[PDB]
Amino acid sequence: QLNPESADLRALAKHLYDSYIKSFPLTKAKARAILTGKTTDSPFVIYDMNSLMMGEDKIKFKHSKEVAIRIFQGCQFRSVEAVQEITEYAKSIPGFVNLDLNDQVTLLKYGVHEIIYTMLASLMNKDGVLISEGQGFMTREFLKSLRKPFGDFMEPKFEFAVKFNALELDDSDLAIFIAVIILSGDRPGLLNVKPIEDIQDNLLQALELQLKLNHPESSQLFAKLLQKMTDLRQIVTEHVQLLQVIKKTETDMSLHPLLQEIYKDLY
Amino acid sequence: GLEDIIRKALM
Ligand SMILES: *c1ccc([N+](=O)[O-])cc1C(=O)Nc1ccc(C(N)=O)cc1
Repeated sequence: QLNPESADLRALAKHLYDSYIKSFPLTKAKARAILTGKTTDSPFVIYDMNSLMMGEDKIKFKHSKEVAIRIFQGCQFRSVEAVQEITEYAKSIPGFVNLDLNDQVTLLKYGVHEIIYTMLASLMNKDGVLISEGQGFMTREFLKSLRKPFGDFMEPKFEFAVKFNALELDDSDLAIFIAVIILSGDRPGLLNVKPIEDIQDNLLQALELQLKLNHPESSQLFAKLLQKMTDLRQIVTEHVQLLQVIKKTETDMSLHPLLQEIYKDLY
Repeated sequence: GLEDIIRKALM
C-alpha cells in the first residue's frame, strides 16, 4: 500500500498544498479560526438593517443602472484577483501548462467559479458569511430577508456550504479538490479531453488517498466530495436563472449602498 | 473578459 505510487501521490498532494498556500492567502484554517472565535485581531456582525448602518465605518467602498447588475459587475471585477490566484495555482498542477492553451483557458473559465464557491464555503457557517476581509460577518437570515431578488442571491450558496462544510475538509484536502475541479474533462469546448483526464485521474488518486489518510471517520468521503461538484455547478448555473429573475422583476430593486458593497465582496 | 483575464494570468 505504501509503494512508489502512493509516495508520489503524497508528494503531489504536498506540492498542491504548498502551491495552494502560496496562491490563496485566505485559507479555510484562517476562516474557521475567525468563525469559531479564535482570532483576537473580531468581525462585526451585521444581522439586520440597524446593525448594517452601525457597521458603516467598517464597510470600505472600493469602486449599470440596475443595482443587481452593478453588484454582479462589481463582484466579478473584484473576483479577478481570485481568478488570477486560481490560475496561478493551476500552473502548479503537473501537466496543466502542457495542455492545449485553449483547453487551459476553458478549464479555468468554468472551474474558477466553482472554486470561488468552494472557497466561499470556508467563509460560511450556518449563521452567515465573513465579509470585508474577515472584518465583518453578514448573517445568512439577514441576507435571506432582503427584498427580492436579493434575498435569493446567497441562500443556495449557504445551503451548499452547510452540506460542503459538513465534510470537514481542511486546506490539504481542498488543495487537491480544487485541482480536480480544474481538470474536469466534461467542460464544453474542450479540444483534447484525454490529457485532461490523465491529469485528473492522477489528482483523483491523490485525492482518494488524501481523504483516506486524513478522514478515517468518513465513509465514502471521496464519493461525497465528488458529488459536491454537482452542487457547485448547480450554484454557478443558477446565476443564469438569477439574471432572468432580475430582468423580469418590476418591483422595487433598490438596495442599501452598504448592502450593495457587501454583495460586491460576495459571489 | 474572463477568458482574457485567464489567458493573461497564464502568461
Ligand atoms: C457577485 C456578487 C454577489 C452575487 N450573489 O450574491 O449572487 C453574485 C455575484 C456574481 O456575479 N456571481 C457570478 C459571476 C459569474 C458567474 C459565471 N460566469 O458563471 C457565476 C456567478
